[PDB]
Amino acid sequence: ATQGVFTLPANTRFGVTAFANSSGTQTVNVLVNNETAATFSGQSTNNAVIGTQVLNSGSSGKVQVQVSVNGRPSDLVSAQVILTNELNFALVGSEDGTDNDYNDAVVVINWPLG
Amino acid sequence: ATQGVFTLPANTRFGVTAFANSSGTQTVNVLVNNETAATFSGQSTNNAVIGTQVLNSGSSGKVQVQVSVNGRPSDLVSAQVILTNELNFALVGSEDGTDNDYNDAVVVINWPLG
Amino acid sequence: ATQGVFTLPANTRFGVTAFANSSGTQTVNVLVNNETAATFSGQSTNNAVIGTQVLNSGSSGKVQVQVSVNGRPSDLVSAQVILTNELNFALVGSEDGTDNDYNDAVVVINWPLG
Amino acid sequence: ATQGVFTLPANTRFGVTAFANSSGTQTVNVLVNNETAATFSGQSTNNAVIGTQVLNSGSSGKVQVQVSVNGRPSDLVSAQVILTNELNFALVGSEDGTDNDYNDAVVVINWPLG
Ligand SMILES: C[C@@H]1O[C@H](NC(=O)c2ccc(-c3cccc(CN)c3)o2)[C@@H](O)[C@H](O)[C@@H]1O
Ligand SMILES: C[C@@H]1O[C@H](NC(=O)c2ccc3[nH]ccc3c2)[C@@H](O)[C@H](O)[C@@H]1O
Ligand SMILES: C[C@@H]1O[C@H](NC(=O)c2ccc3[nH]ccc3c2)[C@@H](O)[C@H](O)[C@@H]1O
Ligand SMILES: C[C@@H]1O[C@H](NC(=O)c2ccc3[nH]ccc3c2)[C@@H](O)[C@H](O)[C@@H]1O
Ligand SMILES: [Ca+2]
Ligand SMILES: [Ca+2]
Ligand SMILES: [Ca+2]
Ligand SMILES: [Ca+2]
Ligand SMILES: [Ca+2]
Ligand SMILES: [Ca+2]
Ligand SMILES: [Ca+2]
Ligand SMILES: [Ca+2]
Repeated sequence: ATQGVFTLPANTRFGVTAFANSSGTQTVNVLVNNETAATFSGQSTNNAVIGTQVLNSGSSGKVQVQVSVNGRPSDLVSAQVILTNELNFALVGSEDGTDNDYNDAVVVINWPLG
Repeated sequence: ATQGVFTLPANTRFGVTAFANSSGTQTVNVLVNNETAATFSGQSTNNAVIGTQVLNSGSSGKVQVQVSVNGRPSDLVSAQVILTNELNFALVGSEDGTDNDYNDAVVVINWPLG
Repeated sequence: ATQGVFTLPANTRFGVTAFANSSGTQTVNVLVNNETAATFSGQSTNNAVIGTQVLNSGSSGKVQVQVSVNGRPSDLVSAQVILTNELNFALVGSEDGTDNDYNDAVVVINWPLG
Repeated sequence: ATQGVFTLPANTRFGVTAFANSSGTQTVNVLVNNETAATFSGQSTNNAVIGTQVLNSGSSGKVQVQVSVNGRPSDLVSAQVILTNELNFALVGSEDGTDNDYNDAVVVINWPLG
């Protein structure tokens, strides 16, 4: 199944935050309407926040997270969870290796903001 | 029901990261084994990361998030989600007012690290 | 925070299914647009499926679950999770006593159908 | 990433329930310790329950859901959600075709029971 693709309400502000947990340099690209809107890179085995940003879902509401290491796309796992019918998290894990910890880059999208 | 309380595997590193979305300064306490292990304070209406840290679950595995604003405990909402039977997210939202956006302080706990 | 309330897409079929795990007789009411649309009852300590039904979310998409035992409202916990940006589960747990297993009545709402 | 695999505590009673939403006849196998512990089949486009059972996680704690149609394994999606640090849901969706609704067989695993 496709992973790392989320439909937000249109014209909604959201946060996106990436964490790194690998010997490999993570490249995290965040697309909105199929266009890169944020990019983060870094290497950490201590959960560094390699980037955080605030974006708007725009007219399409389409948000995609891609994770690659040195040009190689990592395997993605994702889901969306909603608490009290209001608070939204879109979650991504990624595996760049063989150990299957799926934490090599971890991306969390949150909304609403404000 | 109790919210903001999570049982992690014992003696395991985990990340904890807080965001603010409120006109009021947020005070986030992270307890491990019923004792303060980290404290974050900050103010934003645009999802600023007011703190991030790496902690150890220690012998109890017991992690509790509390959020207070001007000394009043905020109402919490929480859950844990596990992806590919491996990647763990413990999620917290908080409400300090009347609008019920539950994003006033948003707390994400992630494990494993590394 | 409010629990057991979910906004579904409007005018969409969904499944609602209740399970019992208590010595108490569970009564589960499912409201659509603030009116009772389904009522399930039963007693089991072995996860009986006391009811399952297909409903339509109607014009508001508002679905609410309430649980009671002998007229006493149970305390509810809930969340929604979405898999591969398509497959939706709205989940309810309920507590009628003092052990805090929150499984006394368990309700699962699923969509899409078909 | 692997999907439909869950680690339960050892020797834990759990509910598993399956629904069908396809023209294809679903076969759902639930493995415990890599051995078939329950098999369900049915066909519905209206979310009919095609199986429900109570099983034991046994010494391994290893639970796997497999879905096939006409001898062909369906593509799975899965996640685990924990409410109030106590109530567990292990959720499975499956796709047997080309529409990507991932509801062809929907499987819910819940614990604790009792
Ligand atoms: C921007 C909005 O900020 C709201 N919070 C408050 O308004 C708040 C936090 C503390 C206080 C506060 C303290 C002391 C005296 C007073 C009364 N003047 C008030 O107000 C959020 O709930 C909302 O979702 C929005 O993000
Ligand atoms: C420290 C360990 O790092 C592993 N990743 C690596 O070892 C790794 C992955 C991709 C790479 N591309 C270039 C060098 C390189 C190295 C991770 O997959 C593993 O989970 C763990 O975090
Ligand atoms: C077997 C146990 O049953 C408990 N519930 C009860 O024993 C219970 C709760 C409410 C009641 N109202 C009238 C009779 C009655 C009995 C549950 O709360 C507990 O989790 C466990 O399932
Ligand atoms: C009614 C529709 O049925 C679809 N499935 C099928 O039409 C389907 C899938 C696999 C099959 N193998 C043999 C016959 C056969 C038929 C489903 O994939 C689709 O989502 C929808 O529920
Ligand atoms: Ca890895
Ligand atoms: Ca790693
Ligand atoms: Ca608020
Ligand atoms: Ca707010
Ligand atoms: Ca109980
Ligand atoms: Ca019970
Ligand atoms: Ca299908
Ligand atoms: Ca289908």
